[PDB]
Amino acid sequence: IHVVPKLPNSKALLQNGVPNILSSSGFKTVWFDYQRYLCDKLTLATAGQSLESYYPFHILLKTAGNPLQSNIFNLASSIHNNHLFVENILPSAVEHGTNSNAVVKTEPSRLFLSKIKDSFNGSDWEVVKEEMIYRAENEVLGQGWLFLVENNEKKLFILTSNNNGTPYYFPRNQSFDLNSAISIDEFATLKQMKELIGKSTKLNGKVQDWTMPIICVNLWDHAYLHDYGVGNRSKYVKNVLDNLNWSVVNNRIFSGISK
Amino acid sequence: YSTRYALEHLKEGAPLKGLFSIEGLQKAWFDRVKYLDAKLNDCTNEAQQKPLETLIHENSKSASKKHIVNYASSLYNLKFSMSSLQGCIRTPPEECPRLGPEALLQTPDFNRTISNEPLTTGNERLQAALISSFGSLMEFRTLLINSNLAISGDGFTWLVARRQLDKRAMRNDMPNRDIEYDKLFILNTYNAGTPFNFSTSGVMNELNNQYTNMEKQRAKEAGNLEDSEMTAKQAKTKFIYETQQKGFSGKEVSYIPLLAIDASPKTWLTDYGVFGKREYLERVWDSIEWKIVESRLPQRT
Amino acid sequence: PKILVENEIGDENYDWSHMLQIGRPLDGESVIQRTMYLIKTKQYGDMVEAYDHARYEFYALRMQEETEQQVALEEAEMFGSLFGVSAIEHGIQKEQEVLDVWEKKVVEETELMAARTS
Amino acid sequence: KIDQSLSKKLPKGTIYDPFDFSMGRIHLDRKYQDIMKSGANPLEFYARPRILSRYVTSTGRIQHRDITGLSAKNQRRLSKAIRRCQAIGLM
Amino acid sequence: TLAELLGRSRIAQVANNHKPLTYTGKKFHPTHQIIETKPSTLYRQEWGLKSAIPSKIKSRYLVYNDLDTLERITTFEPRGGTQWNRLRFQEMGVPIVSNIGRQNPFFKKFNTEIIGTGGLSYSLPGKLKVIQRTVVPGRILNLAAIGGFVADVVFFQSPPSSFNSMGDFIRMKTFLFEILEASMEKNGSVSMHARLLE
Amino acid sequence: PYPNLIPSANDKPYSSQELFLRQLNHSMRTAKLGATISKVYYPHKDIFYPPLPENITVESLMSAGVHLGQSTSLWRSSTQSYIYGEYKGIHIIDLNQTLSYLKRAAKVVEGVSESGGIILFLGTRQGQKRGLEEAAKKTHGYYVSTRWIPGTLTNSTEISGIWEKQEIDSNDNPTERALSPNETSKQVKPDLLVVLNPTENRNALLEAIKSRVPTIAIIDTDSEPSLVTYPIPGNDDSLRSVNFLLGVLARAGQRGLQNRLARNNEK
Repeated sequence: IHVVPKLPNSKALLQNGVPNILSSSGFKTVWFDYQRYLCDKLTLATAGQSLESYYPFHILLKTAGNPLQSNIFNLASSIHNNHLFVENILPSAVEHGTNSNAVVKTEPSRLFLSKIKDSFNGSDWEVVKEEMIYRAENEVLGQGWLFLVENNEKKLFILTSNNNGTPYYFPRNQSFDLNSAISIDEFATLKQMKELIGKSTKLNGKVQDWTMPIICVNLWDHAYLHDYGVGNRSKYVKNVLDNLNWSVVNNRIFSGISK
Repeated sequence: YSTRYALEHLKEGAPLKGLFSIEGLQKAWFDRVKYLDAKLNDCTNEAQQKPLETLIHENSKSASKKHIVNYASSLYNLKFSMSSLQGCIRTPPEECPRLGPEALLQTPDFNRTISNEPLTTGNERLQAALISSFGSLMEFRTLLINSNLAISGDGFTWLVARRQLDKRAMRNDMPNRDIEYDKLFILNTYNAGTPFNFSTSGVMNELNNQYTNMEKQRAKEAGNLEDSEMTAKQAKTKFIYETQQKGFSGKEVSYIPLLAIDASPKTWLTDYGVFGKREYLERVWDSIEWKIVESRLPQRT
Repeated sequence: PKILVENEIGDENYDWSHMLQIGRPLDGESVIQRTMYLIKTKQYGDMVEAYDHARYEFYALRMQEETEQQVALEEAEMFGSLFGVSAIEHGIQKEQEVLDVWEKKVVEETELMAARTS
Repeated sequence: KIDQSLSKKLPKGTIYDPFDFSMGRIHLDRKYQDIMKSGANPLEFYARPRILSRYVTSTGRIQHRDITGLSAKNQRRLSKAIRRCQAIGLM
Repeated sequence: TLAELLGRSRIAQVANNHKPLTYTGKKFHPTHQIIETKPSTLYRQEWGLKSAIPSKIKSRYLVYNDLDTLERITTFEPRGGTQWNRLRFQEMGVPIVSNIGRQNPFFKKFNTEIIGTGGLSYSLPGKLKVIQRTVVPGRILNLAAIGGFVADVVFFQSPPSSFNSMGDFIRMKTFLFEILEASMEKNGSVSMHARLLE
Repeated sequence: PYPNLIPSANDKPYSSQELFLRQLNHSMRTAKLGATISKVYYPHKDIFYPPLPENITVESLMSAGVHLGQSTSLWRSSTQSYIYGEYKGIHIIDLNQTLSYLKRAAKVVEGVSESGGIILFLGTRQGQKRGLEEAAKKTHGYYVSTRWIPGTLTNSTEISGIWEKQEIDSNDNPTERALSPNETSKQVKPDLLVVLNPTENRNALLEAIKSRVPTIAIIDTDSEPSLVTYPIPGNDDSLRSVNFLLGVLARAGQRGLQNRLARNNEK
């Protein structure tokens, strides 16, 4: 079986919560119910199936082809996306010093400053904050998430993650709204993708795209409809985008070397 | 922005017959319409007079209507879905517990007693139609809730008749030709729903031949030279020898909406805890105002 | 596919009034362990009747799963999803691969007989 | 056009497999290629020279229990019926 | 209890069956249950059988009849792969009339005869994926094996040139077929019809 | 830990020599904390984190396959006392006894290890090359994975005098002192020869009996429960089983090794 991961100092969250973002409530209809519902739904799908011994994130990637497994895959990605989402929306206050952390949160990290500068052509990250809201509002018709995404092109770009798309596997990002007719130009990208992947896995290799996601903002009903409301979908994104613990984002960029 | 897109049975400040909480319908309809009809006005003014169908049927995929189409389809479906209801006779629900294992309880109905039925609502002929078009209303009842359970985002399960009385009737000038269905089928509409047929070639060849007719011009210098469709020779058949046909027979794909059901968190999350979709649909099937569907039922050959 | 490999059988106390359990996947084995309640608790009567009651219980879970399976794709298919190979694709590639061998093989067999008989 | 010994023709009813579509498979099959056998007193057919005509090498010869493969009793009674039929005019 | 433990053993969850591992007989329904193993166990060379499966086996799916036998070996064929055919039935998306489903969709003390779809289908017969199905490609036998299931090829007009084009490689060639439909004869055999698009 | 690294540069597209290090950081750090598979056995386990002798249970054995026996056609009748019944033509072992047998077995190793014991785990079926090596890794014992050179124990001062001997202290610290020709030229007898596939290693079992050396093995429904000091009913075939049993003995050994390396600290 899998185990919904305990949140840092959920002790507060149980009745308290993430300053500004949410008090208790929220995660009650997300981490402590929604997450479990599908975490179990997967654990129930994984039953009797190798897909389980491995973390669902591994499965998320594994369940790429054989679309007949998408059911499990979509849920799987949601499982993965949500924790990434919680991490972004994680208060993750620092400990020690006894006295409650003075939240000297390192804002856009030094590296992040340059990352966006190149990502959006000499533009400010905070500028992107609302640009992001613009994109999300005009890249979703129902459920989904928001996702800053670093690429092998070190353009730390942002992807139009939808419902529960794969923030990594380009062939399954779920960006084009097949429901909403798309301009022939997006179809050009579709044509490319048909060809691009058609030959990548052609030698047993799903496009090895290191499209690593960075900042996740759930756009599922639970994300906004649960509490903030309907027209507040964007408004909910507002406070979230207003402040994001950077400790995680600081460690979401291949910034240094190792072995 | 007038309550034209509404029926009094859907009342403001009304906990939709328990099914929805006092503000449940606000958060699944009234407050939803707020932003919804707002964007509709932002999109255009024909909304004041022309129904959503107009803008929608105005264009399969307008480069501009893109966003407009979404707002249009949503409210249209809301109407088709909310209208066929009548309020299940149960008190406002509690937080369906850690279901999943707690769910799948009783018997996901498969051959175990049907409840609110066309028969129970004196919709006898349609009751037979449903048996004849879905194994048996039991087998029909089975798929409905399940299909909606399948949804993982904002989507709507639908029941139709896909009338195929005969090709050529509008040019034959048959205004009194109340569409005459041949069978009854189920289809779903997510984010923004369209008849169905995965609009196979509805948008396929139209975007497809687009890039491919260009393929020859795309090679601006000449045309990739002798080497022709090649990897796309059999692939141009993507629709040419296939989806062109997959467009259903010979260009006559049309569906007849009768019973439709939303599968958006907003509709169930409200009172049906975090996963009561099934209980939501349970109350739903037990809240279907059939008469409207029999009223929504065209005659058959 | 069934998970015959038994995991720490110790932590497996399972409430079997329902034909589903966390960890244990869906299988005919679940149906069997289910009929036991209906014959132990005696919710139903004899073994034959008991099993059937759960047999229809199983079918439902399987019926819903079948729709769920298609929904993933259909929906994902209608939501920015590209697929490198499908069930039909393995069904053709591997098959066409095999044809490589057979075609070459008959190149010797049929022909060798012409010389073997001419 | 092609020779028989090289082309399986699984009936549609069956389940064809990628290997199944191979020569190996053909060879494999070859390798692994009766009211009396059912349980009727084979002797009772002491006359009916028609039934006994079956398990016969077509040379007035009965078969070793490598072909007939009938039950010891069934085969011995079948053999006795054949021998008795020789006495009973017909066959 | 020792037995209680065994009564729930995965080994016993799998029923016994001594049906030949070659079964030259025409095959319609599967003969044994495939044993799935996580890649981990495969490297650990563990399969849960009485004896470890030889490294020569590199599949993750095998079928076993005898945990172990006099020959001091386990009788297993690593060619258990029905996982593909049935899944392809889902890849084909077509329902079975299943005679008449009185009350229960499959209807029927013991349902030995007319078992039903036979776990080949658990979906509502009617759905809109039908949109003219999805012309699934099949290998024309002359009959056409579609997704491991032979379906009699039908066409508006007989196209000899199409057969001549593939010559003797008619089965080697795969043509998309708008499956007309399939049915499960009480002997658990699926009979279907193809749509040669030629 | 990457000396051969040329951080691409500025415009250079992510160097595919270090792109991987990003996935490495993407692992040990973020990895997959969102959803984590739990309550699941992994072939990785047992050989590394094994049950302490007292923590064992019938279910743990049944899970690890320490029960399935040989066929009801190859049974050395010499174990109607350790057999629990027949199933699917297999003789299931009375694990209740297996537990008592494993309990005692483990005890011998710990006690032996607490006495400078020279354990030499022996196994030859394929796969044990690691489980065994790692087993002796913990108890500072010795191991043999291939076939047992017939004569190792009895004909020692011939088969095994080429190999060298190290003077170890009570904390197993190489004394780093010279061992005289004759001194290093004699017999290094094992004080507890564990066997993991008795069925086909008798040459060692018989030799040890005639070498006055205690043995500990994993008898099956075929091996003879007599050629060994402490028979442990189990399943010789599958390696998860053997690795479970070996594991238990291994940790029993480790605890003793620990307790022994602790008395030395007192002074």
